[PDB]
Amino acid sequence: FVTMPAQHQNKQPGIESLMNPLPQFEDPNYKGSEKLKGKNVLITGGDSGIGRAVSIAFAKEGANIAIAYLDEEGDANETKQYVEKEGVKCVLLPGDLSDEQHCKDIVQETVRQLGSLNILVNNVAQQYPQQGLEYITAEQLEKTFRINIFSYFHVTKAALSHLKQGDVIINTASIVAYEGNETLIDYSATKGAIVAFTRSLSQSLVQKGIRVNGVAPGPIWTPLIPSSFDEKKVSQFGSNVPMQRPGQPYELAPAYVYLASSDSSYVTGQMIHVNGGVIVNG
Amino acid sequence: NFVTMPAQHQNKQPGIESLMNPLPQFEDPNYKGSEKLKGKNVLITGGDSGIGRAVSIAFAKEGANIAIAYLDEEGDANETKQYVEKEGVKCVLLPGDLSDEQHCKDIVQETVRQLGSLNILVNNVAQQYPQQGLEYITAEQLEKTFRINIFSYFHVTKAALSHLKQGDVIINTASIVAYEGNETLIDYSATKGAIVAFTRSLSQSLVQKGIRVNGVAPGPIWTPLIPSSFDEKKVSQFGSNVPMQRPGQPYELAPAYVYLASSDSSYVTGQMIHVNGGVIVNG
Amino acid sequence: VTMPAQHQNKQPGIESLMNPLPQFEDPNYKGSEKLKGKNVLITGGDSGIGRAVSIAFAKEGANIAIAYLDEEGDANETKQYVEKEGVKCVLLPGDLSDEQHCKDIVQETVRQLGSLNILVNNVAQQYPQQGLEYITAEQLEKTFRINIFSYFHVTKAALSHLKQGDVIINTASIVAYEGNETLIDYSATKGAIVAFTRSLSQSLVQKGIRVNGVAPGPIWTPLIPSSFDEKKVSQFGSNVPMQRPGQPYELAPAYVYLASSDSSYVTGQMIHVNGGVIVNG
Amino acid sequence: NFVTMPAQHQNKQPGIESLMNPLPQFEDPNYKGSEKLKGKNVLITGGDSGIGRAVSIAFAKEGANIAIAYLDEEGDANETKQYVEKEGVKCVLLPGDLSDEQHCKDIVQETVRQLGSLNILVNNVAQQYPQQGLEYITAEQLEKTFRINIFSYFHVTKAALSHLKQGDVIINTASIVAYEGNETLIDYSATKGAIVAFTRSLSQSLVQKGIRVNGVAPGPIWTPLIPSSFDEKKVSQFGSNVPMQRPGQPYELAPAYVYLASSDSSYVTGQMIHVNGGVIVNG
Ligand SMILES: CC(=O)Cc1cc[n+]([C@@H]2O[C@H](COP(=O)([O-])OP(=O)(O)OC[C@H]3O[C@@H](n4cnc5c(N)ncnc54)[C@H](O)[C@@H]3O)[C@@H](O)[C@H]2O)cc1C(N)=O
Ligand SMILES: CC(=O)Cc1cc[n+]([C@@H]2O[C@H](COP(=O)([O-])OP(=O)(O)OC[C@H]3O[C@@H](n4cnc5c(N)ncnc54)[C@H](O)[C@@H]3O)[C@@H](O)[C@H]2O)cc1C(N)=O
Ligand SMILES: CC(=O)Cc1cc[n+]([C@@H]2O[C@H](COP(=O)([O-])OP(=O)(O)OC[C@H]3O[C@@H](n4cnc5c(N)ncnc54)[C@H](O)[C@@H]3O)[C@@H](O)[C@H]2O)cc1C(N)=O
Ligand SMILES: CC(=O)Cc1cc[n+]([C@@H]2O[C@H](COP(=O)([O-])OP(=O)(O)OC[C@H]3O[C@@H](n4cnc5c(N)ncnc54)[C@H](O)[C@@H]3O)[C@@H](O)[C@H]2O)cc1C(N)=O
Ligand SMILES: C[As](C)(=O)[O-]
Ligand SMILES: C[As](C)(=O)[O-]
Ligand SMILES: C[As](C)(=O)[O-]
Ligand SMILES: C[As](C)(=O)[O-]
Ligand SMILES: C[As](C)(=O)[O-]
Ligand SMILES: [Cl-]
Ligand SMILES: [Mg+2]
Ligand SMILES: [Mg+2]
Ligand SMILES: [Mg+2]
Ligand SMILES: [Mg+2]
Repeated sequence: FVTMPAQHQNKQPGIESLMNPLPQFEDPNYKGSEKLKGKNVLITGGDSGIGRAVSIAFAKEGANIAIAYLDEEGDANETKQYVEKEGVKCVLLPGDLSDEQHCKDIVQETVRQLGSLNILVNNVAQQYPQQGLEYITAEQLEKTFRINIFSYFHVTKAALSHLKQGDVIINTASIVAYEGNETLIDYSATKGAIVAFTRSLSQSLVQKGIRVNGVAPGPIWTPLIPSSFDEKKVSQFGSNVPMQRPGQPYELAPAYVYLASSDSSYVTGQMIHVNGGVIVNG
Repeated sequence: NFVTMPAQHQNKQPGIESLMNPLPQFEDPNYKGSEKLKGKNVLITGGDSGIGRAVSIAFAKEGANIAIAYLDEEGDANETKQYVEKEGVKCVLLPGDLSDEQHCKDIVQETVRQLGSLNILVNNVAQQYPQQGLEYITAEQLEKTFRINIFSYFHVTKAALSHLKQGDVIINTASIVAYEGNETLIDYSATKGAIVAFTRSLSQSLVQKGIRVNGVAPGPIWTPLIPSSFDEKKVSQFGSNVPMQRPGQPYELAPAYVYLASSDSSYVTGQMIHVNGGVIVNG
Repeated sequence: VTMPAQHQNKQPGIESLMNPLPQFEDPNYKGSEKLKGKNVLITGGDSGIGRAVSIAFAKEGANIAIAYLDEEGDANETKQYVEKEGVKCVLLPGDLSDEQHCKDIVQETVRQLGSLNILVNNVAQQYPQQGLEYITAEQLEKTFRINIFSYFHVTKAALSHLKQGDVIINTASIVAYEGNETLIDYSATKGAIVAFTRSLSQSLVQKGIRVNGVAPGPIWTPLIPSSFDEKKVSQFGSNVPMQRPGQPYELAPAYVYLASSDSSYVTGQMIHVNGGVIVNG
Repeated sequence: NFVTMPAQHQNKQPGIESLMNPLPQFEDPNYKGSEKLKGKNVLITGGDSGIGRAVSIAFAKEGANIAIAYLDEEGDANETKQYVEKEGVKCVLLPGDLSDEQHCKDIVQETVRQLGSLNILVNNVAQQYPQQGLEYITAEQLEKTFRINIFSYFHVTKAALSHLKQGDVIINTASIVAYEGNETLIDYSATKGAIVAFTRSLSQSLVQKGIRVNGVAPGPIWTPLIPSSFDEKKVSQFGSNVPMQRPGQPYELAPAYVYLASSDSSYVTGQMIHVNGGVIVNG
């Protein structure tokens, strides 16, 4: 079943401005209510897709946003203009998070520019579909882990110096961690690592008053998709879930708002499943 | 195990909130509504106290009209009504026994008569009778527990279906005990496991009609259910075993329900939101 | 099309009427005295999964008391396979939706076998509906009474007789984990069983009694043509990654594992035997 | 918490089993084999001690020839070879470092060369380095922990694929910590979560080739990994926290692996067997 136009992109991270149709990253009807007023946020991969929607929604809730991303300057710039439109501060932090030192630098830079750090959203990811395990090279395996899970370790480790009672960490996992994906074996393994990391870290930081939770999206129309899958696969993206459609990035943002604010003060170690109705024994 | 609350007990269940010390915090003063549920017509079973009270009030702050079903706690229901009506929305009180199938049908009929329609159903009524082991659960207790905890959810929802359309929503209150078990509430836990599966199954049934079905699994929350079911000693240490080392307050549950009841969760169905102080449940 | 299109106008179904006959026994299954001299009570042990379990348990040396509703022909056949193994077999017909009969099958099991070591709660009925609005109160209560209340009553009666080293196994279902839109009440009963297994495990762990469950996926049994329509029956089990329904004999080793001392460090768990459906297990 | 074992600790990791008091029990003398692995050749990583030794021996009793890959615990490996061959099967020892990709490939090649074929792969190697928090986990430790705990499972399995056919089987040792989390083993836990997802995805990838892929999730088992990774008092209380109030013995894990390795589990793929002393994990 065809859900989107057939399309593919040469390189990854994907570029949102090349997508047809453009992901819906903002809900026009969304009304902010100061849920994150004055909070300082760092978001990895906040330039496009889900991260773009989360940055914009956080801004509408009064948060100042530092956005880390690889090199998609056009996308990062567009996200920044939407964020600043809400009258909050926005800081752009380009660079390769597969490098430990850079993971430390983005936290240091966030604190320098915003004054402090309250909420960290680990959201960066890359994915390289392959027809079977025999087609996953050592080079691809390690690249996939270094960006998808090691960056979450290093960035969070560096943020711990700055987080205090009342602060929050949110990790973007994926439905593939729960359900498996035969063409994304290494990627699913990194998302499964993120789930266990979220559980373990929540127990580690609970007595420090820092909450740790995750969001597990299903198929969401974002740049990650046409940049990883073939056209035919892209054209059918989202037809498999019970709502029979891919999710739009704005549909993920309120889950992050919920987890980031005092609204979830009694929530830690959990996962919010936003996936069109796929039952995962959640 | 350690003290979290004052030793207290109520000799009748459903419990009366006005008799609690400290009174549960059912409202967050800092909560700012933003029309998330503007003009929506809601039916909440057990919306007179505890979590249901906090949900009724938060929904009112979001602009929803609220029909509250409850057994017989008029004092608690009238108090809840005062807070709902403070928000300028309509509140309808529906007392009566939801262990009676006909009464489950009547509350839906009455909600539609008074509010004009029904958009969001929150199944939330429950009773619990702790026992030291299975051998202390009579057939009478087993049946009573299931009739109110899960059969009412079936009967009320069933009646609600002819009134729900595309964009409507159902939320079911389950419990952490469905996921983690509780050796002293074996029948009760079984009812909560039934709700979890009911939620999963009904979500798949209604997805093509555009009706979402989700749940909330609370951990230990300070509500009338606690002193009315547990003994004084266990009450005094309630919530001490969870990683945050305190029971939750009812106002801490309301936002999960708001999320699930509004367009904010448009891509969410068949799911459970665990609000339990940090207990990992492989969620 | 996985199976021949068929339907039975009565439930519980009769295995002897099915085409093909489910494979309830594995020719190569070799016993190794895993349950030698153990006294077992299995509810719904006359056919389908229950019959496979009775036979495998007999091959492991256990004496089997089989409770079933009224399928004398199916119960008699199961009894012949059990007795072929040189162990004792007791047939206990009757309706387990009645509390007193649940107590009676336990008493009768202890009378005939001398004691009770392993209880397998496995009885079930299912009535598919196109929606919730087609489930009567009669169907709802009957489904719960047999599917979960019998599990409470039989198990409760068994507690006087179980000691350190004894075991309880509850048959749940994949539907408790994944949901089933056509079986909403049945699914709720199976979710009840999962929580019941979890809670009871923690209640009995200090008494040395283990409690675990099995969650089968689509299994070719008399429950299938007796409940589902003929074109659903013909497509049965095509929805799982193994693209076939399971045979009852494929369920039996999971029960052997959970019943014997091979699972001495396992309580409160579920073994998922479902053709590869991932359930976040 | 309370004392379950003697206070003890070992200088290096991987640990040495012959140093432990009491010696783990790796065999159940009452366990009788019944040819459940008739004519099969197995490769077990980490099969020299702890759970891996218990599995090696049980597999031998079921009729399997066993190739055991391990790091450098020659004493433990040789003792294990002795137990295996005593059951009337062949045993091949494959020492070396599985954090190296090429070595992962070589152990598979050597197994086929010496045994003739490969039918069952059991990925079971691990290392763990407890730390009081995330700030105490260096990049060096993070990468080392991943390279051996999960990348080795990728490389060994990948190399094994050209040798596996319909009816063959993969089993991956995960851990309760992927489900419950562990605050002193944040990196280890993450490798275990990766194993759970690897198992799920790989089961779906190989199901049409007729190869099943499942996992075992142990709870606290008395093995050389414990005294070599934890401090003395921690070791002394090992297992006190699960409902059975004791750690498991390695022989208590073997039958789960036998179940998954044999045609007894022909209708099982993509699953986990939780052998943990009663910890509820929403399984
Ligand atoms: C993919 C899948 O299974 C389904 C679903 C689950 C989880 N994910 C998660 O959402 C998150 C990303 O969201 P997205 O889908 O909105 O795509 P996106 O491409 O808009 O955002 C991912 C970002 O990661 C950043 N990034 C990648 N490599 C980097 C590097 N080396 N250094 C610094 N930054 C780097 C990029 O800047 C990029 O914008 C990821 O954690 C991803 O796994 C998305 C989907 C989906 N879009 O369908
Ligand atoms: C018990 C447990 O696992 C802990 C936790 C999880 C879930 N629960 C769930 O929260 C919901 C109940 O809320 P609560 O804790 O706010 O207590 P509550 O007593 O304030 O609300 C329950 C309501 O059930 C209604 N009710 C009971 N019997 C009735 C009947 N025969 N007819 C009509 N109405 C009847 C009463 O009107 C009562 O107000 C239930 O679904 C309960 O299982 C609460 C807690 C907790 N308070 O700690
Ligand atoms: C059905 C489903 O969702 C998938 C799957 C999961 C679990 N189940 C479970 O397997 C178990 C055994 O069923 P089966 O499939 O082997 O079918 P079966 O009909 O052979 O066994 C069920 C038995 O329940 C007994 N029974 C029914 N009502 C009774 C009563 N009132 N009093 C005493 N006994 C009564 C009957 O004696 C009958 O033999 C049940 O717990 C069932 O829920 C089976 C399947 C399947 N057959 O595909
Ligand atoms: C720690 C924990 O979560 C609890 C529990 C769950 C899972 N684990 C799992 O069980 C397996 C470990 O077995 P064990 O507890 O029997 O410990 P063990 O030390 O007896 O076996 C682990 C083996 O890993 C091998 N190994 C380590 N590094 C290697 C390398 N670089 N190259 C080649 N081989 C290497 C060693 O040869 C060693 O014998 C692991 O997969 C581990 O994650 C054990 C326990 C436990 N023993 O309590
Ligand atoms: C053939 As290769 C580079 O995946 O080992
Ligand atoms: C610490 As609080 C205000 O969430 O009870
Ligand atoms: C009649 As109406 C707007 O509640 O669906
Ligand atoms: C002894 As009785 C009434 O719980 O069956
Ligand atoms: C403080 As460090 C060198 O372990 O990242
Ligand atoms: Cl097999
Ligand atoms: Mg981008
Ligand atoms: Mg009340
Ligand atoms: Mg029958
Ligand atoms: Mg060793």
